[PDB]
Amino acid sequence: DPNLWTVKCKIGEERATAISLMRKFIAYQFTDTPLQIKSVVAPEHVKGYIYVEAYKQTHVKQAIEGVGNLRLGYWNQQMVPIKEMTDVLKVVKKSWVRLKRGIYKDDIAQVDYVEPSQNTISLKMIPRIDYDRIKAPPQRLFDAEKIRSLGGDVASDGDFLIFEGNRYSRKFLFKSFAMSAVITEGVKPTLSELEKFREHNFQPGDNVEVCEGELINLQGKILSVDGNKITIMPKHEDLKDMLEFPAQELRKYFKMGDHVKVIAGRFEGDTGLIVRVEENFVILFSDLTMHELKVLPRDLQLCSETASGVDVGGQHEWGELVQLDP
Amino acid sequence: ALETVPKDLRHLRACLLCSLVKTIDQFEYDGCDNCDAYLQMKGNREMVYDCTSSSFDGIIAMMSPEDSWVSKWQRVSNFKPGVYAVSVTGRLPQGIVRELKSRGVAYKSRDTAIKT
Amino acid sequence: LRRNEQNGAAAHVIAEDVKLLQFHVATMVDNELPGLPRAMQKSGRPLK
DNA sequence: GCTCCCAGCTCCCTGCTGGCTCCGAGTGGGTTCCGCCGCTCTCAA
DNA sequence: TTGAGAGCGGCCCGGAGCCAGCAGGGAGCTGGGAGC
Repeated sequence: DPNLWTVKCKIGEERATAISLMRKFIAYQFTDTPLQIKSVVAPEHVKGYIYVEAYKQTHVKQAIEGVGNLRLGYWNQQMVPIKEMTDVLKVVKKSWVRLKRGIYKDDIAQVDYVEPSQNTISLKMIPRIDYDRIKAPPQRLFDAEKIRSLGGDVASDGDFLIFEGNRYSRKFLFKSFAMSAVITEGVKPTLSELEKFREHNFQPGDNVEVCEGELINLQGKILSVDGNKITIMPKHEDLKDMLEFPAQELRKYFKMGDHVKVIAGRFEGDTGLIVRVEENFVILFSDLTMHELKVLPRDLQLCSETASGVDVGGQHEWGELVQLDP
Repeated sequence: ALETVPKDLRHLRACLLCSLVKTIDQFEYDGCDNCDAYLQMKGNREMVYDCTSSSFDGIIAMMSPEDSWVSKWQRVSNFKPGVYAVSVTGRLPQGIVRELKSRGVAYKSRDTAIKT
Repeated sequence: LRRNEQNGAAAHVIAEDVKLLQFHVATMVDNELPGLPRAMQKSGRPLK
């Protein structure tokens, strides 16, 4: 069978090079210099080079001595491993969206209305504009009064407004965007985004209890962790055997009087000692701040390093002198 | 031949039986070139939409089915030279499948992709 | 590489880019290596 | 005619020659240099 | 409506170990035939 040779092509133009070379093969197959190669493979996820099915590097060279996209690989070619033919052809696989182009790139937008034409969809965005003040941009609420005062390209229709290149806003930019220019799958906006418009996290060394099954009321230390079904190896008390448990069956239960850390939330980054562990509510006194904090068992975590006492930004630490006003 | 060779990259969609990849223009002007006698691809559009799949992964510019281990794998060593899709996502209507079975042409799905 | 091994699993791009990563870490160790060309910045000064 | 000292063989192993890294004396002061290309939308004509 | 600009977004010998290639004894291995 013919062997595969890897030839480098311009990044992002492998499909165009393949189309051009097959067109040239069509044009020159009946001539005195036909292309002796058999086929060409341009995998969708492979960029930078393509594969040519030929018996000889001479045939590969005579085939690729066409468009200049393959000039860099024209000097030399590289065999594809014999076991690699099988891998060559393998292929592996009121909402919210995000724009692809423009200054609104990677920004959450709320799908307000969906046009049946399947051409554009109405989206609600937060304007990343300076209101024609600096240009002759962080997200901020639309200021119709501010843009009207600044003048320029602006049309006032009460709550509705058109400005700076047919950009429409109402009360919040309300503009139509292309179907292919946005991603409708895998956005998952956060609670802050919801306001503007499950998860399993187990780590080694933590103690989790079994809240169901014949192995209930058993607390084991976390040794391994998986995606959904952990099949954990718990170090249960008075049980040397390592059982198996999923993430759902286990709960982040902590013994009375131990240091705990807030993984996330308004209390994130804080440490303290629990006061009373209820069924869901765990009340703790933070160490550096003698503050009572109520958190879920999922939100707690154990570490040997206490709170630094510095702001997240590293500019001010706790118990410091600041300027409320001059 | 050039008739089977697509002319542009717009509106590409592959057939469900022979995985023939061609545009709506030549599907309208001629339909399929492999099982046109068995399918009556020519002269309509509603049934063409059902009998053709717009989602195909990978294509092969096969021209020599008799001596191609590609053609061996994808079971087109018996079809003509042309452009065929490695994977085709879709299925024929039960009525058309039954008609083909009665005529003696069992419908073999071309969806060779690994679904998870 | 992490993304490619997670999903693509090309095993050819994977190997090539692994070799490039090894080259980059070797460059971090020493820019000077007899067996391979030296790294450089847009200003053209060989890295330190 | 089969061991056995011997001969030949046959690996066997210690004993000779070539490409190769890597260094290379003590302070002022001056001049130069730090992307480039692609790319998509705003305003002007 | 289209063309370009402005700004975002992405890409000259030293020495000396040192390996590797080759070359010559050298005892094991088994024939060889000398001896009984």
